[PDB]
Amino acid sequence: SHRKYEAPRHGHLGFLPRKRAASIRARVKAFPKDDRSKPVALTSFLGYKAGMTTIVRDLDRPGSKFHKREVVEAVTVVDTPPVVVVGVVGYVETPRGLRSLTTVWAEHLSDEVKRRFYKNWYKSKKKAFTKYSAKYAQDGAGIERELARIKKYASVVRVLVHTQIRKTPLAQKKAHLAEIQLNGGSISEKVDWAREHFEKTVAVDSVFEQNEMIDAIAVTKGHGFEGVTHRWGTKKLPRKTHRGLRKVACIGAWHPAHVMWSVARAGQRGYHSRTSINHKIYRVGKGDDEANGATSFDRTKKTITPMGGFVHYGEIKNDFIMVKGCIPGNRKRIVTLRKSLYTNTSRKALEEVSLKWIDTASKFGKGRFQTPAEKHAFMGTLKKDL
Amino acid sequence: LKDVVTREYTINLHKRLHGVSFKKRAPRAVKEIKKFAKLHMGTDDVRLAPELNQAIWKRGVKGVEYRLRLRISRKRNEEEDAKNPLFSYVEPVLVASAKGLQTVVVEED
Amino acid sequence: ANLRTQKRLAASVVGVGKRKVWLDPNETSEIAQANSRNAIRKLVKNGTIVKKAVTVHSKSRTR
Amino acid sequence: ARYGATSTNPAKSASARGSYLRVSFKNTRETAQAINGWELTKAQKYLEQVLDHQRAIPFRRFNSSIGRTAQGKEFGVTKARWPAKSVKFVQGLLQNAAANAEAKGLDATKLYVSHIQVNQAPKQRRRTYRAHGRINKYESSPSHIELVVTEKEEAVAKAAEKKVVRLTSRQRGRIAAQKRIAA
RNA sequence: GUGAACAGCCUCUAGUUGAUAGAAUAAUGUAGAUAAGGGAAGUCGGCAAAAUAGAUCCGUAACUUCGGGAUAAGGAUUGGC
RNA sequence: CGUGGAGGUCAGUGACGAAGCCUAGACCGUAAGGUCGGGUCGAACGGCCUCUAGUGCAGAUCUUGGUGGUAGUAGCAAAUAUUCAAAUGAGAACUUUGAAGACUGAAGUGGGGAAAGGUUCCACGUCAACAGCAGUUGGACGUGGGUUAGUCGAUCCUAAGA
RNA sequence: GAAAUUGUUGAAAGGGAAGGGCAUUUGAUCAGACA
Ligand SMILES: [Mg+2]
Ligand SMILES: [Mg+2]
Ligand SMILES: [Mg+2]
Ligand SMILES: [Mg+2]
Ligand SMILES: [Mg+2]
Ligand SMILES: [Mg+2]
Ligand SMILES: [Mg+2]
Ligand SMILES: [Mg+2]
Ligand SMILES: [Mg+2]
Ligand SMILES: [Mg+2]
Ligand SMILES: [Mg+2]
Ligand SMILES: [Mg+2]
Ligand SMILES: [Mg+2]
Ligand SMILES: [Mg+2]
Ligand SMILES: [Mg+2]
Ligand SMILES: [Mg+2]
Ligand SMILES: [Mg+2]
Ligand SMILES: [Mg+2]
Ligand SMILES: [Mg+2]
Ligand SMILES: [Mg+2]
Ligand SMILES: [Mg+2]
Ligand SMILES: [Mg+2]
Ligand SMILES: [Mg+2]
Ligand SMILES: [Mg+2]
Ligand SMILES: [Mg+2]
Ligand SMILES: [Mg+2]
Ligand SMILES: [Mg+2]
Ligand SMILES: [Mg+2]
Ligand SMILES: [Mg+2]
Ligand SMILES: [Mg+2]
Ligand SMILES: [Mg+2]
Ligand SMILES: [Mg+2]
Ligand SMILES: [Mg+2]
Ligand SMILES: [Mg+2]
Ligand SMILES: [Mg+2]
Ligand SMILES: [Mg+2]
Ligand SMILES: [Mg+2]
Ligand SMILES: [Mg+2]
Ligand SMILES: [Mg+2]
Ligand SMILES: [Mg+2]
Ligand SMILES: [Mg+2]
Ligand SMILES: [Mg+2]
Ligand SMILES: [Mg+2]
Ligand SMILES: [Mg+2]
Ligand SMILES: [Mg+2]
Ligand SMILES: [Mg+2]
Ligand SMILES: [Mg+2]
Ligand SMILES: [Mg+2]
Ligand SMILES: [Mg+2]
Ligand SMILES: [Mg+2]
Ligand SMILES: [Mg+2]
Ligand SMILES: [Mg+2]
Ligand SMILES: [Mg+2]
Ligand SMILES: [Mg+2]
Ligand SMILES: [Mg+2]
Ligand SMILES: [Mg+2]
Ligand SMILES: [Mg+2]
Ligand SMILES: [Mg+2]
Ligand SMILES: [Mg+2]
Ligand SMILES: [Mg+2]
Ligand SMILES: [Mg+2]
Ligand SMILES: [Mg+2]
Ligand SMILES: [Mg+2]
Ligand SMILES: [Mg+2]
Ligand SMILES: [Mg+2]
Ligand SMILES: [Mg+2]
Ligand SMILES: [Mg+2]
Ligand SMILES: [Mg+2]
Ligand SMILES: [Mg+2]
Ligand SMILES: [Mg+2]
Ligand SMILES: [Mg+2]
Ligand SMILES: [Mg+2]
Ligand SMILES: [Mg+2]
Ligand SMILES: [Mg+2]
Repeated sequence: SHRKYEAPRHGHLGFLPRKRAASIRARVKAFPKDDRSKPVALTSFLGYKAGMTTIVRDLDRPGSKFHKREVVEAVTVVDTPPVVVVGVVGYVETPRGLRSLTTVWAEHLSDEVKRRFYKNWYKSKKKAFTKYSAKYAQDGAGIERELARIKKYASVVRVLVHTQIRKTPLAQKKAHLAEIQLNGGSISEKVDWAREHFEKTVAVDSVFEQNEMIDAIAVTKGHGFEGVTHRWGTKKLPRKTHRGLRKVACIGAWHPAHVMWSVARAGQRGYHSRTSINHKIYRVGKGDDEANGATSFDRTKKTITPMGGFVHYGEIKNDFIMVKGCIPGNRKRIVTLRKSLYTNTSRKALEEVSLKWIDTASKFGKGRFQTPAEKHAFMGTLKKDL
Repeated sequence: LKDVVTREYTINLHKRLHGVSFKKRAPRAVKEIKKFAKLHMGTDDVRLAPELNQAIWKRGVKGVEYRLRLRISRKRNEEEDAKNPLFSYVEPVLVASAKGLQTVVVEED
Repeated sequence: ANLRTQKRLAASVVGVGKRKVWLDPNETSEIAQANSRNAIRKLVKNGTIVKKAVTVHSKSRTR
Repeated sequence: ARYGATSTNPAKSASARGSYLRVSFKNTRETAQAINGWELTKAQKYLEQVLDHQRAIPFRRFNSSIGRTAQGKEFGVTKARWPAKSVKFVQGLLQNAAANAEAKGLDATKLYVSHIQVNQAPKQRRRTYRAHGRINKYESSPSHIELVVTEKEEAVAKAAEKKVVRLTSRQRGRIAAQKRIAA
């Protein structure tokens, strides 16, 4: 007949199917366009989401009612200890698209990565890469010709890096391994860089700067089997209705005599891959640095770790990326942080932030104190104590 | 081999019982304890002193105390030979407060 | 073994409802043999079946 | 006797029946075939584990709308169950067969289960009361179980025909001349 | 016992402790609850739900067959010692 | 062409296996059908000329019986609730006993009766069926025992009415 | 001791039904006729 009243559909067909993702580690489906003039470096980084806190900073936005006034803003923190380079891989262009033609690997390999190549470490003979390692023995011969080959062909080059998950409060021991495209100039310069960094170790500050807009690729929190009303934000049906009301009344006209792909239906929700853009780096923390969570204006020595520690995560003892606002995935998830695919002018991007104060009170309750020192100050002396 | 030990343990019933539907708390406790024995003694066969049973139900179905101070005794089995030679007897110890004790070994004679 | 009949009998002999007769588990073979009221009567006399006390409903907080 | 089709040396076999048994015909079908052909000893350990929910029985025909379980991976299968009453009856006959083999003087070490067949015994009708004053069949669907063990034996040797070759005049001319010419 | 009470709630005597069971706690349900700010805009329609409530005192309109309307409406109060 | 029965006949077939049933074996017929082999079986049966009719099925929401897919599926979710140990037993979530936790809360889940049932009472034995899990338990199954009146009822009287 | 319908064994085939017609390959199986 015809709707009767018009309303936009419910939800975005550009995110179908709404199924569980094939992996916890969302995939980088694209890297920044290559400018071969710049020096070589990575174009992404691995980390784990620690949690969020609050920030206070002045705003620099000539025109806004809040120009030159303080604003308070939520930020997330991801734990970001140095990634370690263990291999290079060269791709070539084919009329069927890009294909991988070799992967070269570093001679020694941390148990952390070695562990990734397994489903039952404790029983296993740990034989992984133990013949490959031998390829170094003879002068170097075999490894060079591969490297050599890469250079001759290879339209792009990605580095094999993995995380130092042991430097992290997580239990999960099994490190994370992944390809990072390498944009600094010249294929041949690229693999030299790669070869050079084998078993060596790369840092965030060598990849990200303050105020830079980055993207976050991650697998969304999971919620399991989900009714139509919350999965799609369909309207609740009236209270009077037989056999349930978190439903959709009309699942389709009579013709096409087929339920159609375009209507809301109960099913899985969450654990989707998402590529989220334009998150701004408000802080690049440094692990070896008390007063991590101190400020030009704060001074008072303290790290970004909340009293009692990041709820459900731990402690942060490594460099970190502070990004304003919120981000796909949940606490403890592996997250890839990526270089933006365009140079935003925006004004909003470009603004050169500088924090005044980073909240540090407990997230496990209605926290009242930044530091034990503060709490001790205000409370006075207790029956425990001295 | 075997071993035959008696130790005295404190079990945290509270988090094991956290959430459990009221009419199943004292029952989950029984079971949850049994589980606690096999975890420590390795022993499938777990028996509960009627006294311990009383200590559990001492406050009604949903009023199970937050901590119990058990005494678990791994013992050898007898008669018509069950699958395993070993079993465990659990009993209540008569402690003032069950709060504050780590796990000790009971010297055997 | 099956001491229902002796339980009921116990109740009736003693003048008390079954919710208060006590048959001790340790003299279970002897009790079973007790098929009669004269037998239960002896069993009651020598403490293989005891009356079990009333349950207090004290008037003390009422008072 | 007169069991189902067998193909097996009865001099080296032993057998057992159960008839009119009150177990689910469908479930014990499924469990009978888990066992079918196994080393007798492997099978008895195996049902024991089933009972312990440590291995499972793969449900392969009588199985629509059945649970899924990791314990069917072993057998290439997602639907699998642990049908206790069946098992206990089936190992009941397995036990019996063993005894019979012992009595025959058959080598226990070589015993594989060579025939195991269940089919359908007479149904047993109870009845149930449906809404609006109606009645409905409520039926036990019981089983006959029958099995046969055998001593495994190696080899088979050879022996067959000899293939009577037939070839025309021009056909044994090539041949004749093949050796007259070459080797 | 509380209380106006053979009410509800808890107890003594007596009698039961029968009602397939285990493990989990997805969607959707059935039954039981709560929800900021707004307050019937929902809907055929306040359907459902919420609000009210005992007692003591004060106070009480239209109209009427003078019997009523009336617990009208509207208020305050209430433990322990 | 084929069936049941009848007259004639072939001195027809047959316990050295009639009839029947089974058989991607054989052969005759355009076809209805006919013939054979092998297996199974166990007491009867057929060819030809005639006679005769309760004589040929896929259907009739056909009749009666039997059987499936559905499917190990819907389900077995009201009445607050169960637990430890022992005993017994091939076997115990469910029986017995002890302990504990609760319930009915005298408008009872107590103690008795009327109508109705008719042995369900009680003991002993006891699990094939039945008690929509179970079962060693039962209002089940087997075998026994048990209902005592001058005063309690009936019996007498009258009621509507017959 | 038929049939529906079932278990086992053996052989085959199976990309959203199956079964059928003319024809031949391939496998299996078989009658007759030769003298
Ligand atoms: Mg329109
Ligand atoms: Mg997958
Ligand atoms: Mg190569
Ligand atoms: Mg919900
Ligand atoms: Mg919405
Ligand atoms: Mg939302
Ligand atoms: Mg309705
Ligand atoms: Mg809707
Ligand atoms: Mg909860
Ligand atoms: Mg039979
Ligand atoms: Mg089926
Ligand atoms: Mg089927
Ligand atoms: Mg279902
Ligand atoms: Mg299905
Ligand atoms: Mg299912
Ligand atoms: Mg599991
Ligand atoms: Mg499957
Ligand atoms: Mg019903
Ligand atoms: Mg009826
Ligand atoms: Mg030649
Ligand atoms: Mg009663
Ligand atoms: Mg019921
Ligand atoms: Mg249940
Ligand atoms: Mg959970
Ligand atoms: Mg509201
Ligand atoms: Mg208002
Ligand atoms: Mg309106
Ligand atoms: Mg209004
Ligand atoms: Mg409207
Ligand atoms: Mg209206
Ligand atoms: Mg209207
Ligand atoms: Mg209403
Ligand atoms: Mg309110
Ligand atoms: Mg009124
Ligand atoms: Mg009025
Ligand atoms: Mg006062
Ligand atoms: Mg004719
Ligand atoms: Mg005729
Ligand atoms: Mg006739
Ligand atoms: Mg056929
Ligand atoms: Mg022929
Ligand atoms: Mg023959
Ligand atoms: Mg014959
Ligand atoms: Mg005969
Ligand atoms: Mg004629
Ligand atoms: Mg006719
Ligand atoms: Mg026809
Ligand atoms: Mg027909
Ligand atoms: Mg017709
Ligand atoms: Mg018909
Ligand atoms: Mg029928
Ligand atoms: Mg079944
Ligand atoms: Mg079901
Ligand atoms: Mg229901
Ligand atoms: Mg109940
Ligand atoms: Mg029970
Ligand atoms: Mg009991
Ligand atoms: Mg009560
Ligand atoms: Mg009452
Ligand atoms: Mg009752
Ligand atoms: Mg009576
Ligand atoms: Mg009766
Ligand atoms: Mg009798
Ligand atoms: Mg009786
Ligand atoms: Mg039975
Ligand atoms: Mg009955
Ligand atoms: Mg039953
Ligand atoms: Mg039974
Ligand atoms: Mg009887
Ligand atoms: Mg009299
Ligand atoms: Mg008289
Ligand atoms: Mg017969
Ligand atoms: Mg074939
Ligand atoms: Mg053909």
